[PDB]
Amino acid sequence: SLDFKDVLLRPKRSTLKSRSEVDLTRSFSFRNSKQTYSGVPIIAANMDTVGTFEMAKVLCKFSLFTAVHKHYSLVQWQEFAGQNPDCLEHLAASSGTGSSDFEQLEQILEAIPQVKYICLDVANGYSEHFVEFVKDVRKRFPQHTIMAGNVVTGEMVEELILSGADIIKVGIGPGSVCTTRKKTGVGYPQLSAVMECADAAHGLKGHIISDGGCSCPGDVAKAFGAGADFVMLGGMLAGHSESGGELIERDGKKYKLFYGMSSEMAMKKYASEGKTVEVPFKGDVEHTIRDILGGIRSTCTYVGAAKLKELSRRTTFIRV
Amino acid sequence: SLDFKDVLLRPKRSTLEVDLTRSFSFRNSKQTYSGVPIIAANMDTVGTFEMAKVLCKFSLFTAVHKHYSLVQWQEFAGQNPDCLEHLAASSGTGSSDFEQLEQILEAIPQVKYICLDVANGYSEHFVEFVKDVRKRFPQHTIMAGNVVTGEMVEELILSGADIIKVGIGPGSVCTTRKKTGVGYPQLSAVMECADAAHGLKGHIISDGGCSCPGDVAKAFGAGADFVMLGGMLAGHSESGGELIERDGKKYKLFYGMSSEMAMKKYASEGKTVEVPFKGDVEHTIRDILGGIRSTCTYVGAAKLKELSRRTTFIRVT
Amino acid sequence: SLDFKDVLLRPKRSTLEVDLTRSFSFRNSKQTYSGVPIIAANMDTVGTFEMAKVLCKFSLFTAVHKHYSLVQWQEFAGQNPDCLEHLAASSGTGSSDFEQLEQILEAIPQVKYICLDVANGYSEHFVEFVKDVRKRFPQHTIMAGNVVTGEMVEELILSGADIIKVGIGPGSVCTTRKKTGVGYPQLSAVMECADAAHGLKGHIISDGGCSCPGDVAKAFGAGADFVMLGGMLAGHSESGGELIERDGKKYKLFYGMSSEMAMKKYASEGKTVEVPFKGDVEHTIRDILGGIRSTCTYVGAAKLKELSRRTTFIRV
Amino acid sequence: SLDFKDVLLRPKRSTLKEVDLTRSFSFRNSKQTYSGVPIIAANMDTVGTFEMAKVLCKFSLFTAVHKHYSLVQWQEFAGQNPDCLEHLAASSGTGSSDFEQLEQILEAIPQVKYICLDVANGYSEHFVEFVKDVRKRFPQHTIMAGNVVTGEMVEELILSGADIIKVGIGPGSVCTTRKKTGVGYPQLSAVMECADAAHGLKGHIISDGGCSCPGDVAKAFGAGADFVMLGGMLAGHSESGGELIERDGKKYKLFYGMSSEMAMKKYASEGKTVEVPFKGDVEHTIRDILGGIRSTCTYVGAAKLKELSRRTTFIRV
Ligand SMILES: O=c1[nH]cnc2c1ncn2[C@@H]1O[C@H](COP(=O)(O)O)[C@@H](O)[C@H]1O
Ligand SMILES: O=c1[nH]cnc2c1ncn2[C@@H]1O[C@H](COP(=O)(O)O)[C@@H](O)[C@H]1O
Ligand SMILES: O=c1[nH]cnc2c1ncn2[C@@H]1O[C@H](COP(=O)(O)O)[C@@H](O)[C@H]1O
Ligand SMILES: O=c1[nH]cnc2c1ncn2[C@@H]1O[C@H](COP(=O)(O)O)[C@@H](O)[C@H]1O
Repeated sequence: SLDFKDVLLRPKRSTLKSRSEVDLTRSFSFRNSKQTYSGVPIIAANMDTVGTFEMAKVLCKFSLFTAVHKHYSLVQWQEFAGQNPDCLEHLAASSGTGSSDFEQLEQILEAIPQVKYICLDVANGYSEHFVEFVKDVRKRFPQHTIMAGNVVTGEMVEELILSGADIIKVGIGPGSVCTTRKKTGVGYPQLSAVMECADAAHGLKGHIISDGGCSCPGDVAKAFGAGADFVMLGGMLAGHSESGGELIERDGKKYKLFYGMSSEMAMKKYASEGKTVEVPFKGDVEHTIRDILGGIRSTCTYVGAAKLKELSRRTTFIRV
Repeated sequence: SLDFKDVLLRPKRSTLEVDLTRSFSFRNSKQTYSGVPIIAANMDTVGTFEMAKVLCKFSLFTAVHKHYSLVQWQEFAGQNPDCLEHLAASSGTGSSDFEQLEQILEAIPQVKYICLDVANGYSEHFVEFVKDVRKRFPQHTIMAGNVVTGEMVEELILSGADIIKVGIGPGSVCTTRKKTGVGYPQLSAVMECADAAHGLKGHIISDGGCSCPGDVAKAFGAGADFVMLGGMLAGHSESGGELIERDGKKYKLFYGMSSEMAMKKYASEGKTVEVPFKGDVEHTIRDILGGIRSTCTYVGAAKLKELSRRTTFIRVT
Repeated sequence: SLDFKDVLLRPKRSTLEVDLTRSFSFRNSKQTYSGVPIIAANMDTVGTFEMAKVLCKFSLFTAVHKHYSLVQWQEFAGQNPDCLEHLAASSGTGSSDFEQLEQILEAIPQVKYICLDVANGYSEHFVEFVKDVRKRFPQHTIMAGNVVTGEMVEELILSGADIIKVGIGPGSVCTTRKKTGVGYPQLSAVMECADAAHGLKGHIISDGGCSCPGDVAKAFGAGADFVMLGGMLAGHSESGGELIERDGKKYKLFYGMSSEMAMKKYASEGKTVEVPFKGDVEHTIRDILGGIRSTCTYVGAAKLKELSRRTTFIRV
Repeated sequence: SLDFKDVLLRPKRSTLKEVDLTRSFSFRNSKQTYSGVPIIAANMDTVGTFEMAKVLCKFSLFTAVHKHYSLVQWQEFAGQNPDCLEHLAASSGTGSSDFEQLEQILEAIPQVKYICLDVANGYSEHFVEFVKDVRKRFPQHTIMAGNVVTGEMVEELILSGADIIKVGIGPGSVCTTRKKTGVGYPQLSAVMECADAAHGLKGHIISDGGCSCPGDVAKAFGAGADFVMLGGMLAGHSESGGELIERDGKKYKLFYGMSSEMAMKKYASEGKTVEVPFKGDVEHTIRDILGGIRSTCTYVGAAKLKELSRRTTFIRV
């Protein structure tokens, strides 16, 4: 039963030249969509304060991915797509299982053919209703790569991949502004979740996202080390200029709101399993991305992985 | 050796409103119960008639504290005939306590539950008290505690108790563990005592140590039939404890029944805290029930009766 | 590797006021004891004459600190003849300490207990000192320490000590552990050493690390014959240490006997704290005994002698 | 997986009757001989100073001098302080510029007979080959090389020419390696493993980082470290570098990681900056560390530091 804080990665003998030699790009072929991916497999979360068009514009420059939140209008999308044609390939449109959610998703995907990824997102990915929903989206968009979640165990990973999802989002309760564990007692240690879900998905030639619980670049590296194909970040990317969330200047300091998508704040804006925080303002996100990628490059260097693809193979966890 | 904090519930494949009601048939009293098996503690700041009136609307249970007068009881009962079915009158082992109790149960036949409550449920003296109350009130359902191990749960049920209160030292204003070194991790206590009670077709209350709706779910998931709450229900309009406005903030006193504050009022194993004021308890009750419904949904339980069967605990650091 | 915080006592079925008195017969001095076997530590802020006067009224014991003149002792004895039966005169090693001790014992024959106390009870030098004291005072009961393991308990008892003082590094104002890395978890120390002592019909004092009555209970439950308290008795009226009123609050100094503060007063392995003022020690003694009585009640012990017998520890 | 906090040393019977903290070593590859008290001031720019070297020499301690002195500053120091040169190392990373600077120092100051080759990652084949090259170039100088945390790499570095292997990745007080990269190793375990590896080849190790009190230094020696290197414990003194800052009525000194942004700016981060309350003259700190370790030796029955690891039994806490 391992969380990120329970482990370190062992350094290992390497034959690398320097650490500039390290390639964080991955190449993936998705099981069901048959589509191909090339990029740095870190994803801005589809939270309304994180998965913003402003976030996507910066992250595109580092070949990072954005799961866009589900509170932009079609006109907002078409304006963005018009102005930022070269930002559309590492971008996903998001939906819950609502008929209204699905409608809106369908209009974006019709209006903006360059968007080739769908993020289907529920708190409880273990319901039959979500499984059937994944199957239907798969029937409606056979060439769109589907991310689906969330779950924390292998049986549910297999079933979602066999139902038509390409990439399974892994994490229940680990998120920085999540209160699922306190309100319900349900969840799963994230690193253990990733290890189990990674094996289960890879057995079927599918993929996973480690979604939530990362608070430093070291955690991101551990999740990749444990076999995650992608890592999704909320709190690390909140509080930047490009982030959503109200700017609040009080008592001589600057803060940004950050809140869970099932917080009372979110539910009012548009039973609670999320909370609100005020994050000290962080400035521009590009400095944060550079820190994250630098940290992972060094991890690779320490374990002798010349490419991120080699990281999980070269990873031996030490229990602390 | 587990506390609530040592575990998470594993989510499970479901095919599914969750029904949080339970139906019980009590081994010794032979009476039946239907309701939401969450109980307001018989603390003087929690088990109040004002608490009872709201909890009734949600079909929750109130163990009333032992510091109301007969006139006060008679008053409440005459104006609130429909709260009476999910109410227990409480007593310690005292002569005076038993007398107060008897007067209440005589004058208010609608009260069909008795909460017999001492800090140390392991004393022969307490065992003999339970027997005496079972003789006196053959048709009343008896809750009796507290204990933390199976052999004592067995002994108490065979002595006539229907429902055993489980917990020594986990409570939010309890100081037993610091004062005496005595106690038992609550989750382990519940698991063990639940197996013991259920072997005799009896029942248990997880009494103490819940500070969030997830804890309540873990107690139920571990096999508790009922969960008893003090701290989570303290601090509301309906709660007792003086309202204190200081430094532009509002607080409510909450204190252990063996605290120096309680003893003065009416050797210490309880403390006093000031709780920031919480407003109406109704909103807390919804938050709790909403939490537990979601637990049920996550593990594929259509009703609370299924939760323990569908619970697989995951050990967390 | 257990500390007090690592365990709880399991309650047990009972058929029961609890007697906190114990009777002991000492292996080497051949003397007998009846009393409540909680001891005030021989720290200059705790093992005071004022502390002894209160503790006597509850039949508790006082290991007097080693920084009173003989004239001070003579005056206390003259004025307080009934407070002398549960008192020890304390000493470190070396000529001057031995000489002081002798003078006190000679002047005040009612003092029948000797507390021999060094940081490291594992040295040959200490063993030989225990031997000398025993030979000089063959009817005095000897407390000697400190140690944490069974081989050393045995050697000290065979060298002539009656009661072995157990604990290295657990004290609230001790810094041995940070300074030297040396020590031993106190509860495991107690269990091990008690078995060693009791095999020779000797006795132990659990010395250090109790910060609440539950801790005292655990120490006895693990088989400690006596429990010695410093920090729990510091900060009272009867305690030494300067009363300091500052920022509208009252504090008392409390400090390790190897703190720079102590060394200066008369290589540090102790520290200084300021303890909020606690008032009269009487109320604290009652809270302590009240808590231990309730432990006995929870486990079915009618007498303190029955507590280790009826103790089952739960790892928490 | 052990850290210094996870253990205590068991006391033991002794017949001692002051403890000698001097050691003598004969180095595997350089064939040179050492005698002194084997505690080393780290080669951080705030710790490995000429002013530090001057005080530490009085106690027979060792200084790994930082990389940011000029050639004239070295030559001035050596001219004015001929008696300090026996117990210092000149330092270098693997960059062309570092190594050149070092060559110039060794050419100017023939009394400097120790070299400290110091990278964050001693596991690279690039570092291994650089060690071989420095050994070829300076066959009579004693070479300290690191950092690593496992035996295979200790052996390889020793076989490649290094005399003394610097052990520790991530434990340092102002290191952020573990947060930025997830990479590391518990320091006590690293020391035990690496000491065994080194000693089997007749080499030696330095436990580098993670000591915050004398007890930690004693534990590292007790685990088999030949030397212990200190950054944090020596920061914040008069003799230390770092700016003296008087603010809010108090005195502080900067202390920062050599891969911190502060250090990089000054001359992708894996170190941080702190302000350490000013400690005064380092001599009193040195007396406290030595007194602590002498006292550990006394408790375990070691007349001499050379006997400590042999008399050490760790108890897990
Ligand atoms: O209200 C919520 N409740 C529980 N989890 C949430 C909520 N909102 C967002 N999350 C999850 O937390 C993730 C971000 O985790 P973080 O990086 O630790 O902040 C998102 O990708 C979601 O999966
Ligand atoms: O004074 C006391 N000392 C120890 N436990 C107490 C005291 N008063 C009430 N309790 C217990 O604590 C429970 C409430 O626990 P809570 O929900 O954690 O606050 C009550 O139902 C009692 O079993
Ligand atoms: O300076 C010292 N260093 C280490 N231990 C000390 C020192 N002074 C007193 N002690 C011990 O601490 C014990 C009291 O511990 P306490 O009850 O935890 O405060 C005394 O009985 C001594 O054994
Ligand atoms: O920027 C840094 N990042 C990581 N480790 C560092 C850095 N700077 C110095 N160190 C290490 O930390 C050691 C000192 O550790 P300390 O004694 O715990 O302060 C040095 O000898 C280096 O090995």
